[PDB]
Amino acid sequence: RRQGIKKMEGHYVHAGNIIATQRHFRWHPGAHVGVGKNKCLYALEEGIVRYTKEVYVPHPRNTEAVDLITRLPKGAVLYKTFVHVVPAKPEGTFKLVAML
Amino acid sequence: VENEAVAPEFTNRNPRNLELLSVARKERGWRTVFPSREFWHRLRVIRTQHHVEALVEHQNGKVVVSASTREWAIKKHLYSTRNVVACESIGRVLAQRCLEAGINFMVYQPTPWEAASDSMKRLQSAMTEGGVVLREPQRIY
Amino acid sequence: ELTFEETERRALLLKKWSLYKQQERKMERDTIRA
Amino acid sequence: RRTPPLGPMPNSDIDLSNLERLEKYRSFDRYRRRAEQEAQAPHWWRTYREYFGRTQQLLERKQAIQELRANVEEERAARLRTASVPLDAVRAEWERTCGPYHKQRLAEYYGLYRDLFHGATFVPRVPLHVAYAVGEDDLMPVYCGNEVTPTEAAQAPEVTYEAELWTLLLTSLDGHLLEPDAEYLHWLLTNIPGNRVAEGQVTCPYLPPFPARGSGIHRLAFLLFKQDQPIDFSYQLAQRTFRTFDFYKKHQETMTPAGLSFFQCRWDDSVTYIFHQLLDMREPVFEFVRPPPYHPKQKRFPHRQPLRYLDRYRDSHEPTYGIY
Amino acid sequence: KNILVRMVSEAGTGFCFNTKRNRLREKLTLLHYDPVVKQRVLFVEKKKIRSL
RNA sequence: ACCUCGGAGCAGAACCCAACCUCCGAGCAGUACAUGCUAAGACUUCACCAGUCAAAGCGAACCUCAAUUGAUCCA
RNA sequence: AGAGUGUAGCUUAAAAGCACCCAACUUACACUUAGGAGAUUCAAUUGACGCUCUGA
Ligand SMILES: Nc1nc2c(ncn2[C@@H]2O[C@H](COP(=O)(O)OP(=O)(O)OP(=O)(O)O)[C@@H](O)[C@H]2O)c(=O)[nH]1
Ligand SMILES: [Mg+2]
Repeated sequence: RRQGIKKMEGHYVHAGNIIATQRHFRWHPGAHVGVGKNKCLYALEEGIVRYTKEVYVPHPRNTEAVDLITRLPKGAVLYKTFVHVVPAKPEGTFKLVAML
Repeated sequence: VENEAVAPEFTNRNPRNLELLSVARKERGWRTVFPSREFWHRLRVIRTQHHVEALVEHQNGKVVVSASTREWAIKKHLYSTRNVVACESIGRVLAQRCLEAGINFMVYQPTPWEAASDSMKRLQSAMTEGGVVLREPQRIY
Repeated sequence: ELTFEETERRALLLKKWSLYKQQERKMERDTIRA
Repeated sequence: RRTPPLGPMPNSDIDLSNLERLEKYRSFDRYRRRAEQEAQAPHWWRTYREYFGRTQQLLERKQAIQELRANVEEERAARLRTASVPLDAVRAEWERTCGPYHKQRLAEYYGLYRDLFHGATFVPRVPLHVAYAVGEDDLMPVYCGNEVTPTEAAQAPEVTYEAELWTLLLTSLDGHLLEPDAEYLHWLLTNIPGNRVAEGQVTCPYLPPFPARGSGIHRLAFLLFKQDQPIDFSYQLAQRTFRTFDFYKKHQETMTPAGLSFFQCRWDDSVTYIFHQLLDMREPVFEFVRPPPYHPKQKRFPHRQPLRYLDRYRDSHEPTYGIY
Repeated sequence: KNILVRMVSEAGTGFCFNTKRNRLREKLTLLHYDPVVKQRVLFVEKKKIRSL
């Protein structure tokens, strides 16, 4: 299957690069990280890849996750591993084109 | 002419420059988590036991324009601060404040039950009739 | 069909029962704890 | 091997064998609130934030609220969800009570403090009001973060504020054309007697906004300083450029900021007129240029790549014939 | 089982696309996007291509 | 009995690797008919063949999950 | 008689958040939506009005 992480933390990533391939949701998409049909994590921006742990708030439509989280103790909070792309370059710059 | 000495690259430091030009990035990930971060400004409503509060908050987390019924200036004009009237009034106040602050476009991320709520519908109607549009323009790539 | 006055009276009835049964539950809980 | 946690692991305090007796999240909203609180709370592990970061008045309020509740009409309207609120009265009351704090948050969000005072902050105590007279029948206001066109800002605005001297100043925080940090002053009245503004000392004459075309949206700030005692101070960009930071450093002893009001200006034909008629210079036009698209180093044998691979690296689209 | 059938554009163009329908089910009429006309148009089952 | 494909023993934790063996399954079905066209950048069963994900754009609306398959020639 | 003293039930909350109740959906609960009530004991940090403990 040759699945797993393709870009570890601190690796420069260009937009569109596949960061990690997985069967289940081992790593969750973070900021500027998109998910393919097969749960592949790819970079939506050009920048550095960072792995963090963040509170997991499932979408309300996700019935299984909502049931799991409602069956949870009043103080517990779920955490998941997320992958983020810290964009490096700015969107662009304003350049003098003509002195009308 | 000295007055014509212009740097080849301009540097606009206004935080909302690219956001208003519709060119700034939005956090497009977080597909498996709720709410989505793909916005520039978000309308967040907190309905406490006694007070109803609304916030217009930037993606970075900075609160830009808040309207809380806890404030005297607003609670001194309505009977109950935890009802549909309170929601509608606070929405209208937030719409006015957003217009005066220059925030015309916004993203609202309600839960299914929140959206079905009549009070939330009234608040959204108040915002849209006040001028704030609860749908941000698409990014320009 | 119905009128406005009966609706107002019904709302006042709901308010007054809310108060009354709130006091009832409060006294029940007080007796419990005591 | 297992390295022990560097702090209290989440969900560890409540970890108990009495799960059945432990109250649970009966709803999604309560868990959402708890998760938001946890996300706000700092943590010892890597997190997304690390990388992407009187008594009489109370009595009077209680009495007024009691009177409002006692008013049956108010209760009937509330229960029929048909009541409204006086927007103007609410606006005035908010301005008096807690408008300065919200205006401070707006200024911080727009970066005025970081760009004007290098992060040093304050609160606009004075409920300042500025309005640019459009035509004669009306005057567009200038709130905190408003939006006004240079055409509407062509002439100097009317300023009103219930207070008692004052120094009013207008800067373009990002209108500078050569040095990124500097900014242009548009008009500066000093030693204002009370409320009347026509008696102010015009140290620098009035200029309208001139944001270059395609240069984005420029933020213009009206600053108002309370002034203890007057001090003597001091169409050319070289002299309109300065820094509010050191300017206010030179006068902070007797001047203290107490009012702010800022708006956003775009390009306009009035900007063309400003650049040509009086600035007497060719107006600069700026275009937002994105970086060139990234392509990997071209390979001799682009195995499995489509025919478009070569086009990705060719520069001229027209046919070329080499030596022939 | 299911059969592969050739839905043909009713817009007069020669456009066609293959779909799957149960053999026992009635012949198929279906809105589908027509690239030649650049518009959604009706398509009608013409002939059974194969049985699958 | 088996020959192709998926899952477990099975690599204790990036990937790949325990063949032979113990087994359990697949050679589909359901929905839909934009399940349309295009296109940066990437993954890839250790070759190739083949197989995957996909920003942006045009045009529209406002796939599903283990495998579920077969090249060239030729009809 | 002495000590601790003191925000509606709880709050190293400062007039807020949790709590709490009914109306509808539930057999029911729960969820959700609509609504409901609520306090800083009295006078100038201090004294005295109410509660708990120590005694007769
Ligand atoms: N693609 C394809 N080619 C086929 C198929 N059946 C036969 N062929 C072609 O024909 C060859 C096999 O020949 P045959 O075994 O005689 O085929 P058959 O259909 O059993 O009998 P004949 O019609 O008499 O040839 C293949 O190698 C192809 O060239 C099929 O199902 N698919
Ligand atoms: Mg390979």
